[PDB]
Amino acid sequence: TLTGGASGNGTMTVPGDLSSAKFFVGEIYNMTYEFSTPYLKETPPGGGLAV
Amino acid sequence: TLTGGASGNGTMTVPGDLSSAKFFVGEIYNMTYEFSTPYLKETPPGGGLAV
Repeated sequence: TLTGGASGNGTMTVPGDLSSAKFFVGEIYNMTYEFSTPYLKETPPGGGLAV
Repeated sequence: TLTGGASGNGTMTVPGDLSSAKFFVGEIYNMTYEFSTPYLKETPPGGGLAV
C-alpha cells in the first residue's frame, strides 16, 4: 500500500514471521553496459593506430 | 611455570645439566608468504601490458 500506515508511512506485507529477523529494505536499480562494434587495429606506416 | 620464581619471575625446566653452558632464551614467531594466481602477460597493440 502506497500509504495508510501510522503518520502516513507506507506499509508492506510479506509471508512468514519476521517479527524478530534482521533485514534491510529499499528499492532496486538496474545496470546496463553495451559493448561496441569489435574491430581490428594495426600500425600504419606513418606510426599510430588505424582501424 | 608462569610465575613462582624469585621476585615473581617465570621458571622453566629442561633436561640435562646447563649450569655452565651458553644459551639464548625467548619466544618463537612464524613467517607466512602466500603466492598469488600465476598468469601470462603479453604486449597489446597499443603498448603496455595485459594479462
